[PDB]
Amino acid sequence: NLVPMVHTV
Amino acid sequence: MIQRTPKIQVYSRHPAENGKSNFLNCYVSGFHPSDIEVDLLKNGERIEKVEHSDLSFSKDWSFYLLYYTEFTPTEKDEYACRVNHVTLSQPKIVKWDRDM
Amino acid sequence: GSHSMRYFFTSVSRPGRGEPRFIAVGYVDDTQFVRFDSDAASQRMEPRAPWIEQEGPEYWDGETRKVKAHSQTHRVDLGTLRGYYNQSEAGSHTVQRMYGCDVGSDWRFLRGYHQYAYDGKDYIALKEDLRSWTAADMAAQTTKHKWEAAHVAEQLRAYLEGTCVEWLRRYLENGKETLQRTDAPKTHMTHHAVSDHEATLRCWALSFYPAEITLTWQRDGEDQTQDTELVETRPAGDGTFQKWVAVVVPSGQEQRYTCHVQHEGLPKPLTLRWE
Repeated sequence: NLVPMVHTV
Repeated sequence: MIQRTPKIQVYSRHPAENGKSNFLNCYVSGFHPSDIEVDLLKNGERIEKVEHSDLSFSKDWSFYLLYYTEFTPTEKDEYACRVNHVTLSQPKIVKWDRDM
Repeated sequence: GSHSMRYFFTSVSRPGRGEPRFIAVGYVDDTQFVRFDSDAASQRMEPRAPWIEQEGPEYWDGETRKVKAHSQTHRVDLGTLRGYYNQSEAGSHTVQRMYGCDVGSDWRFLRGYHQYAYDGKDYIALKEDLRSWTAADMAAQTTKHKWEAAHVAEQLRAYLEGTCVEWLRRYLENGKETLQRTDAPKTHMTHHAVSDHEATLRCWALSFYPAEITLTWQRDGEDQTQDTELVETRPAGDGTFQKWVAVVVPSGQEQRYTCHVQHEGLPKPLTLRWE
């Protein structure tokens, strides 16, 4: 189950 | 941007026996960047029906792939893996050695 | 024994036209269970192990939405990083991300990870305490400040200690027939004469799962590493792994040499000899 959001660098 | 050259192993999926259906593998690993050309050869000729795994990488960020095709070994047929990568000036060929 | 869930993501920019090539793969231990490939026609997260096909259409919708979101973040990142590093639009560049969780034999959380690389080098990584960041250089330091302001570590900690471990447990249970089974190495030794005075013994381990294994040689009961060759563990292609280790010995002295095999599937380590 993937993390529900990533954040841009 | 020091690029990393692929390690290569060529080998069979199951114990190789003449007349018995099997898979021929070429495992390339430790390379960067990800673009790479891998051919499996039968008597020096490119085998057309070859699949590969989905690109992944190890802890040090270097990539690995498995290339593979069904084959029925015989006593006479010679098999090999031919690899090109930006780090290689000429294609690298590694022969399958079933005596290993 | 111990278990893990890990996701690996690679985006490679395509100079000249269009979006990057994005490939995502998910693993439980040494078993791939899902993939997404932007070049593939479905544009869906796809199953890669039968036990994940148990999940319903909603799962596939959700994982597809998230993975596409991951892809877009990487797309934007490639441009931001080109700016941070003052690079041209001409060359291809790569971002890689890996995250996941480890649990022990009791399936309780042991540790979590979230690491990010640009062009194959460390960029930024969550530290072991899941509370702060290791930034390799000034560009990554700028990212660190951004991620501190956005409380990204806190969000990741919750996912890693919570959701990650919860769904790992789920997958372990649904895939128990294979995921909780160990496959002990099938071992044999081969022999080759190099010359009249030198021979090679090769100790083989085949058909094992999980991938972790140790193969060693002893001479007269003492560890022997000189004149040995130990190949990288390699996938068989059927979900199992293979490895070997070889030693060069004086012809006629083979009997002094023993191979020792340790693996989770072996209640006690195994010994092989040539004779």
